Amino acid sequence: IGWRREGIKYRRNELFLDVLESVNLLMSPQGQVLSAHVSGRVVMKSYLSGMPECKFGMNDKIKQSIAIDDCTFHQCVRLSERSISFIPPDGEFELMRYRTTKDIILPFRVIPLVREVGRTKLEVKVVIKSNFKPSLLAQKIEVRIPTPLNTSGVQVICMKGKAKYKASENAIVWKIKRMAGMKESQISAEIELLPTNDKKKWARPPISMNFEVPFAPSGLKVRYLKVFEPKLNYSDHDVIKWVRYIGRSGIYETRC
Amino acid sequence: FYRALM
Repeated sequence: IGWRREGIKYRRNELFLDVLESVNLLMSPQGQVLSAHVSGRVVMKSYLSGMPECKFGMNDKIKQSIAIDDCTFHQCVRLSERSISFIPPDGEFELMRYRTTKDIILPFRVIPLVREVGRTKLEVKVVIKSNFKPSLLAQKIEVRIPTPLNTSGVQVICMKGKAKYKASENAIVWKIKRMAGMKESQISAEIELLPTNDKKKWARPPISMNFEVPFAPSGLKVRYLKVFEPKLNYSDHDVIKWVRYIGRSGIYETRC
Repeated sequence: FYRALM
């Protein structure tokens, strides 16, 4: 085993699992999913005695069951339900990398609305709805709404979070520290427009979001991390085990 | 946050 030494010992045998995923979405103004996928990886950080043979089980076999379009593993994994078998390297390492496209849970729905008022103003209203347990909080949310290049100024009203028109980025950036599942918030903005060449219209870029939620958008769930060390005198039940899920947006755009 | 895995 060239990725793990032979006399490792710890009085506190413990492991931490990280299911990190980036969820990507391209949605129409309608609300139809034009494209969507999750890319994720499971990082394991373990302080286990000896040369443990572990078993990683998740809700594969495709209650809760998800489909994996594809995935690669760390060399320590023994290819051939059919779960993962390995003698992990010590410390932190990437156990596997995977991709999903089906039954993804979109944590946010963005519903935009624009009204043209003459040739002088644009009235914009954007509502965001969190789609996930109420007991879970999202954080680091950011909703970026593009403004036309002939913008002379912007007025915004938002009860939750803080929004700032950024003229150099040609966008109103709305930030929200935390937001629980099954909620709804909105921002209204009035975009003040300068005169422009009447022929060339505005090709509205998509509104885009950023956020971080504590669960895997793919649906993945860790069921168990079994540790067997036949030589040393600690077993599976002696091991303290934790898991955390950090799902973050990648490209999460909504055409408006 | 981390949660216990039984």
